Amino acid sequence: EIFELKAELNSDKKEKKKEAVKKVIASMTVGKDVSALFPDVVNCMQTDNLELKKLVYLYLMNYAKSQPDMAIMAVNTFVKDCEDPNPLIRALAVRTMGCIRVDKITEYLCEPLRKCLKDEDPYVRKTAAVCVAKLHDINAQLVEDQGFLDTLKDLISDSNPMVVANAVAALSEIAES
Amino acid sequence: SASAVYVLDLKGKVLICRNYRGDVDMSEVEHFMPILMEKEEEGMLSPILAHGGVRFMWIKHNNLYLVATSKKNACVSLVFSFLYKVVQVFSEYFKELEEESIRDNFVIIYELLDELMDFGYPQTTDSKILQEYITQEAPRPPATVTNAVSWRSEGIKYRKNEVFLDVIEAVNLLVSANGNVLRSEIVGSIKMRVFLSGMPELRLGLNDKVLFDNTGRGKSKSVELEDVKFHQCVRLSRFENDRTISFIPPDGEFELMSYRLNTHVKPLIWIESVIEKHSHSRIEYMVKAKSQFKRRSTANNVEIHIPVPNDADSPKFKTTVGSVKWVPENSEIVWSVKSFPGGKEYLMRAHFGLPSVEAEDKEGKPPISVKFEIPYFTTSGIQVRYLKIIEKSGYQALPWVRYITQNGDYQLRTQ
Amino acid sequence: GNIFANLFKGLFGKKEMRILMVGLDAAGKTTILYKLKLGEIVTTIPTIGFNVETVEYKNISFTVWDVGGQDKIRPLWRHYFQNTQGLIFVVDSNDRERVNEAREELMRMLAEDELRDAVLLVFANKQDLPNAMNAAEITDKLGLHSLRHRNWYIQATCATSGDGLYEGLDWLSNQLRNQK
Amino acid sequence: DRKGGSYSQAAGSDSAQS
Ligand SMILES: Nc1nc2c(ncn2[C@@H]2O[C@H](COP(=O)(O)OP(=O)(O)OP(=O)(O)O)[C@@H](O)[C@H]2O)c(=O)[nH]1
Ligand SMILES: [Mg+2]
Repeated sequence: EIFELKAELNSDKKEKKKEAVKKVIASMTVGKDVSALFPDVVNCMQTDNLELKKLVYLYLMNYAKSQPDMAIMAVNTFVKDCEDPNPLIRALAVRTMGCIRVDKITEYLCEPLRKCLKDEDPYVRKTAAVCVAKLHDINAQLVEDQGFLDTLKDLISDSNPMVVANAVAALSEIAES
Repeated sequence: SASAVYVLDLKGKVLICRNYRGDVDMSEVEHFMPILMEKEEEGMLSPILAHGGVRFMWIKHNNLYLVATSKKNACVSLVFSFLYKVVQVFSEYFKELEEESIRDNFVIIYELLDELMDFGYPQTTDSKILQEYITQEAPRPPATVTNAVSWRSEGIKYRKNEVFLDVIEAVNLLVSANGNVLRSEIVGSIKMRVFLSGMPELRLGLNDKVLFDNTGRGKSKSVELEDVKFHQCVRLSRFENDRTISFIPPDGEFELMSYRLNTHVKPLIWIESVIEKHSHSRIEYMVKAKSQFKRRSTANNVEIHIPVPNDADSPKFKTTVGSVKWVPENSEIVWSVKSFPGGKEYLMRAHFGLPSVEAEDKEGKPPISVKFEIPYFTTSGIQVRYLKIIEKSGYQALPWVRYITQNGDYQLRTQ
Repeated sequence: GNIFANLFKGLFGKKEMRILMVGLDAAGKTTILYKLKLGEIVTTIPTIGFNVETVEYKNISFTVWDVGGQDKIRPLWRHYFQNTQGLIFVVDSNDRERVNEAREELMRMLAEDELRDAVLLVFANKQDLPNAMNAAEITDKLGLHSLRHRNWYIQATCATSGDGLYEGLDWLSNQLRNQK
Repeated sequence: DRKGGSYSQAAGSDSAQS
């Protein structure tokens, strides 16, 4: 079971990797403590198919506080994914970076957040605005040091009304705390 | 300000959960079921629960309760709106809302939950727009979400340009047991199924009383809608300025406007019912229905629900027109009529037995509800005047609309 | 059983093979991988995590998994030891103080009972400064000849130029493949 | 045909109001 799943996930066949990811997602949703296999799924993370990348990101987010030490092997992957040409991939990476409740991981995510704050894609701008608020809620001092308040203020005075509304909501949430 | 959106089941098992902020532990869902059971068993059960410092505000779905945990002073209205949007999206994507699709459509369900809301703040709620970025069977997100028009995808092309409208009437009447009507409200519903090529900017025009008064024609039949709620595509500023209903219709069927005004006219159906219930011996149901509506209109599928005794058995019905059947599941006499011409008069004489032993507790008097549905009948008299379909390319639209009159909250209080 | 499909696949090339990319930080590992895959000297930030890529040459998919030289990432090299067939060691001849640390790390990684079939692959990186040693002084200092049951081969590759990469690839193919 | 009233074509605007 567990050994077979680990062997399937550590294989070079994408057809088996997708099935293993689906089984791991179902086990976690079915109520199975699958946090012990977090390091095994770490290697099978950089995948071209977006179907397995989303499941891996969701598992890491759900298995981030449980195994913060094993999450140190994803900063490079997040940095690499924060520059994908597809706006959806960048937005997903930004959302996953802010969702990871790791104290030693949010410190290194300031550079990708700063890069994506001025993203031309409105979805990327909204994702960066949400990630800034998430980081500020997780660490207000880190957000203040990164100087994201000035970027958030300029977001309201720009185009993309959805992005402007998202930035306004993030600023209100930050000021609320 | 929801902390974690989760989907429960009828047995207390969480079908799916999606944390949004992570400020609430995932183990608090276990106490939600005992708390709900205690509230229901004590009469204090409410959709907004509270597990100490964490509030569990959620609604009950067809098979599971969409409970969303929250800890801070989050907007309950925002949480309810997000839950309603999620339910609508699930209905649009999945034809059924049950546990059969929760355990079978998790691959797309998780992606939809992740994309819809981030950090407790939803960003996209259009099922049609969301279907172009998240599929269960991915390209870049469509520009409609990024653009201002997030409810009409550009580039839609069709062989023909036909738009079907539906002027659905809701006749709600609250008649007291004394015979007087207390709450008599009629809520209009302009539901249109727009199917055209491109992104036309519909210019809805009706014979509104306010519009007629402003134009100077406040002397003919004008609809006086007390409350008019336009859809997201309808521009609020245009309607507020000079009653200009200009909006881009969506691709599919959607509710554009929903009028809601009181009605001061006599009921379309007058029900005269009597209860000759003997003391544990027998019962009589002298129910007479008088149709006050126009004779040119026929009420298709008339269903006047008459609540009979719960313990009544061996009943006999002596009616005039229409099939009358007693359903033990509902414990009432279903006065089912297929076609009811306007001005018709149906008389019924019920007769059922009653056990000698009296019931342990009272059962109450459920109201008598009629299910009349007369199509091609506009009780409010509101008629569509024009529909300005304008397209940059230029095409000849063929709009269509139908008027349907039915019974809404048309309940009759029992004596 | 029938092996006709395997023979047909091997008639035009079937073996792919694997490879590893380990070494100290700022040792040309990321630049070397970029040159092998793309063919240009790409400047990249220090490898906080890891980089996985593949190289198609001689009908063999030479998959290279770059590993950073971070202190917190040094003990993470054991994760790549599972399902690993090759290993490439990148030395840092421009860091005299880091040479001892690199040698100690290589000795620690070479003292694993699970990593036994991985042949030695010493790459002389940063072969552009006059302070860089030859292909024998570094090997003599590291004692590559003292690795019993280990096939070690030292190759000097210039990060800016790229010379010697073809020779190293040919040597790796000859060590991995034992056919015509 | 269709239950609930046959669909009727709608106009373009108030032609009598210019
Ligand atoms: N100019 C120059 N620099 C070189 C050369 N060879 C190696 N370097 C240095 O080596 C570094 C290589 O770093 P990367 O290619 O990004 O990857 P890496 O070698 O694994 O370093 P880390 O990511 O920190 O582990 C560069 O930053 C260079 O400063 C070379 O031939 N010319
Ligand atoms: Mg590198």
